[PDB]
Amino acid sequence: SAQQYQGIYVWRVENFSHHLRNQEAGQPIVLHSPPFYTGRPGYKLCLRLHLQTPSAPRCSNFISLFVHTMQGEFDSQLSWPLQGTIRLAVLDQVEGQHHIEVMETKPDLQAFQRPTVMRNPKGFGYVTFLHLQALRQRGFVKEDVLLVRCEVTPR
Amino acid sequence: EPVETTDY
Repeated sequence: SAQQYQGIYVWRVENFSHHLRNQEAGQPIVLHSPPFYTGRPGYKLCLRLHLQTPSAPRCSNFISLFVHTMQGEFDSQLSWPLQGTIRLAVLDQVEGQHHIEVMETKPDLQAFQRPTVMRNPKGFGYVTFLHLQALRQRGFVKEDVLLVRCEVTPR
Repeated sequence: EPVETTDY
């Protein structure tokens, strides 16, 4: 039902410059978000964000962003696998020119099953979600905060 | 892209 997808999560990544300075020094960055529910009842999800190093083959200096399913309170009353459309965004806090990727679920992927551990090791998303030079040029980071949004809509 | 990746 529609109420199972009514949630929208905005991940506030504070002190972004700290991660950036470490990334510039050649440190991979990986961040794990708080959990959120697509609805009540609904699916429990979390996000994983990477800053790839300046020398990573094929994806140097990118933000990578992946969605992971989790074991949630409502799981017994949900259909599985999770099916729908997932919208991932980095938000423009002033001009509304968000960077948005839209992706449909795939029912045959482990990432959309209910995991047998608390957090699914398999996630789904973009290795090359947003390049750090594009993030800088657009000025998405305001007061050292990056906003990452995740919305799920039904089929 | 998008793709499934593994993060233990």
